[PDB]
This record gives sequence, C-alpha cells and structure tokens, in this order.
Amino acid sequence: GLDTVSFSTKGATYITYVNFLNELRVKLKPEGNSHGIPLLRKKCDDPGKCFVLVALSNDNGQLAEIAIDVTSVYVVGYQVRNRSYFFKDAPDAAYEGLFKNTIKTRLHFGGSYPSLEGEKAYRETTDLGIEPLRIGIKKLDENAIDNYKPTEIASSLLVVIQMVSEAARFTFIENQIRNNFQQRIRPANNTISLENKWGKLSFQIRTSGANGMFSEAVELERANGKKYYVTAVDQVKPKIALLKFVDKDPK
Ligand SMILES: *[C@@H]1O[C@H](CO)[C@@H](O)[C@H](O)[C@H]1NC(C)=O
Repeated sequence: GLDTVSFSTKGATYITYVNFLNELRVKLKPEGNSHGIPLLRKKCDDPGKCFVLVALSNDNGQLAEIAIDVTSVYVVGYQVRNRSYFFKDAPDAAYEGLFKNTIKTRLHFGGSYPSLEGEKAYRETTDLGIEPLRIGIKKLDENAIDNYKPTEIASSLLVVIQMVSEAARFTFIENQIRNNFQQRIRPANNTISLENKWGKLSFQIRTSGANGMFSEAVELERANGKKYYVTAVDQVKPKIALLKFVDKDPK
C-alpha cells in the first residue's frame, strides 16, 4: 500500500522534472517542519507504507521501479522486469517486504557514496542530466539478469540517487539539474558538500532556537572547493526542500 510517482524521459522537460520532484516531496509525507522547512518522519518501520515507488521509464519503454525510504529519501532497491535488486545494506524488513513476486537478489555493494566508489562510480566523474538518466534506466533493465555487471548498476544508481533522492532533498541540486536538463553536467564541490552534509544541516536546523543559530557551524564548499561555514538556518534555507529528522548530532 505504497504511494507511487512516475517520471518518463520521453518528451521530458525541465518542467515535467520539477513537477515530478514536487509530487515526490508531497508523497514522502513529511510531518511538521523546522523553521518552515518540511521535516521528514522520524520513524516508519512498516515496509508496507514506508516506501514511495518511483517508476522511471525511458523513451524505449524500459522501466525501473525505485523504492525510496520516506524517512531518508534514499534508494534501497529496485525492480526491473521480474527481478529486484537491493543494496547490500538494505534492512531485512525492506528486503523481505518490498517487490514481492520477483526473483530477488542482494547486491554485493552498499548504496553509500563511498560504497558506490568501490564499484567505480564516482560523483565527480558521473554525468547527470536527461540523457544520463535515459542511459541509466536502460542499463538497469539490460542488467536484469543473473550475470549482471555491478559497475553498470552502480553508475546507473548513482545517477538515479542524485537526480531523484538528492534533488528531492535540495532545491539547490534540483535547480542545478533544472537549468542543465538537456545537458550533461557533473556535480561540483558545492553540490557534493551539500549532499554530504544533509544530515548535519538537518540536525543543526531542527535543534536551533527561534534565532536560527546553529550550536555548531556546518562546513560546506563553493564550486571551486573553497570552504565556508553555515552558522544559521537562513543561510541555507533557500537550498533545502526537506529536512531529515536527526536525533543526535551526526558525525
Ligand atoms: C573542486 O575544486 C577544484 C579546484 O580547487 C577542482 O579542480 C575540482 O574539480 C572541484 N571538484 C569538483 C567535483 O567540482
């Protein structure tokens, strides 16, 4: 009994992409907010209503259905044809509860960025855009076999994770893609540092008082790599679409 959201690359435009992200943001059903920013649910154990299925299909009709966690917006696994694949670190409840009636497989790598790098998929060298998305979908479908190529699945999921999960979390990433939609771009140091700091930013924002002052500054980077520190909500609020509910200071 999960919510579902679709995104087709056929005839896709920067507008269909943005509308898709906002539909996803709604279906993740955040509860409450912190300083006006929607706050994702803290806990949601039941696999039967704690995942949103994103149906990604390309011009050729190839389909990949991605399961996205409603508390973290992270990809835990996906279904292609009559097969399903899960990251090595997907919890047991999710592995058993999702994509029933499929031939199930647990991947030999995790979904974290450093785990994906282990499979040769690096954010710095992975193109993002509508074409990279079409190719990623294609590759996930092509690898719906026993002897699948982990490097292809890893790079394809890296594209999906950033264009869906990270873009849904950050209006900044959403817009880097929105105005480069028909092109191929690779995230710079600013995008990468934002992605890396979603949990820390979420914690400092949620635990701040009415003045929005962070108890501890969060380090981010400009495109060129120059470091800067976020010390207040207002400094980063226009860049965030969803906040993770973080209990204790992450690190
Ligand atoms: C970060 O900035 C450096 C310049 O200091 C640049 O060479 C590098 O490519 C940047 N990294 C990314 C992924 O943008």
